[PDB]
Amino acid sequence: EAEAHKCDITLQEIIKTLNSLTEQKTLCTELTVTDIFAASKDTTEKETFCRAATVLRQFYSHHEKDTRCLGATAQQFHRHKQLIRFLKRLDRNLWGLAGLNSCPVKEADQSTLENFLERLKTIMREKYSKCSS
Repeated sequence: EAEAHKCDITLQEIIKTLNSLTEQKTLCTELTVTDIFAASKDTTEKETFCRAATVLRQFYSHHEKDTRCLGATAQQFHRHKQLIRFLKRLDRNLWGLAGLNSCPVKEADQSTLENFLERLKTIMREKYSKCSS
C-alpha cells in the first residue's frame, strides 16, 4: 500500500485514540487550556491538529507529573501512567499527519479542558464520517 488518502487508517485509529483520552476527562480536565474552536474560518483538519497538538504537548509534558492529576491513591497512579502514554501516541500521529512545522497557538482565552476535549471528539467523528466515500 502507498497510494491512498492518509485519513482512513491513520485517522480512524487517531479517532479511537481521541475517545480513549475521553475516559478520565474530569479530574485531569480541570486545568484551563486554550480554546482553539472560537474562531474557525479557513482552518482545515490538518491545521486544527497541529494547533491542538501543541496544546496536547503541554498537557503530557507538565500535567504528566503534577500532583493535581495524581490524587492520593496508588490506583490513580497506575491509571495516570496510561493517560500519559495514550497522549504521546496522539502527539506524534495527530499533527504527524498535518505535516507542518511551526504552529503558533495564541488566539484563545483560558477555556476549560472539559469543553476542549469535548469539541475534539465531536470534530473528529463528524468530519471523519465523510473522509472516505
